[PDB]
Amino acid sequence: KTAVDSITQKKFLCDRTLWRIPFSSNFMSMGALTDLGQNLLYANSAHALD
Amino acid sequence: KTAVDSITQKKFLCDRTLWRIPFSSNFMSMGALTDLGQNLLYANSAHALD
Amino acid sequence: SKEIPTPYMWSYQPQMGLAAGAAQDYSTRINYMSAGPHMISRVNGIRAHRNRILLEQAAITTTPRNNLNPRSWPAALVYQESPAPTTVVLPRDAQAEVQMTNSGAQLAGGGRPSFTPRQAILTLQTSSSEPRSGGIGTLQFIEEFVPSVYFNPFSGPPGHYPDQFIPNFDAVKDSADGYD
Repeated sequence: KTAVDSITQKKFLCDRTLWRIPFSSNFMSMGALTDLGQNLLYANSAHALD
Repeated sequence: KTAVDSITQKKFLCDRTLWRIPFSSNFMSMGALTDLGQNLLYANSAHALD
Repeated sequence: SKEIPTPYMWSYQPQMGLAAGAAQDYSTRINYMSAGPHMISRVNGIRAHRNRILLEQAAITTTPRNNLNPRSWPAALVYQESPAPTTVVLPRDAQAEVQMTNSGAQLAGGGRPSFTPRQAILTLQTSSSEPRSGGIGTLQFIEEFVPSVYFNPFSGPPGHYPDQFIPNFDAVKDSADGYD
């Protein structure tokens, strides 16, 4: 009944893992050779990553 | 060696569950639509249950 | 009673899609216990003119079958939905939009594109993969299962007696069902 005015702190810890961002058009794993990794063979274009 | 005269109290506890009584002719799950639900006594007529 | 019987009207079961069993039309009977021969003879000619209609309605509408009320109607004898094939006009050209997007154009929204004259049309089968068999619907229970006018009842050797009027009788067991 004598509780203080409070704020809620929220966070997470996610150990042991790598933040996997897949190079797929729907972020799913439909195969090892993804559809955007095959789109860039079909496009035959070189791109610079930033 | 100075133990008293005793009686045994037996019981059980079975939490979290429902006492199911299946409406099957051998109490076994041979299908979701049981053989007594397809029984023409219980299919073609109306019966009281007590 | 034997010459001009009361028709066995069939009970439907909407779940199994079969007839439950036929009992006589006790609930549409007409009471001439206070009539005389000038009117009992006129009502018995209406009981018999009705039974001529039901034999005529069954000869028109009922499928000719050996076992009365079978337990699995064949797929050729069940009314089945046969719709028209669905014609799908496909909205977008797939390989003409992967060349605009690889060239650097951002496509958004939605011939239907201004950059493609191609138009694909797909025609698909609407009906089922396999024809349905096993149980007739309400409208085919009306066409078949016209109420049975059973002349001279239960006089032919047993085994010829209609046991499929009884709502407990399995045809493929030849026995009345019980509580278990």
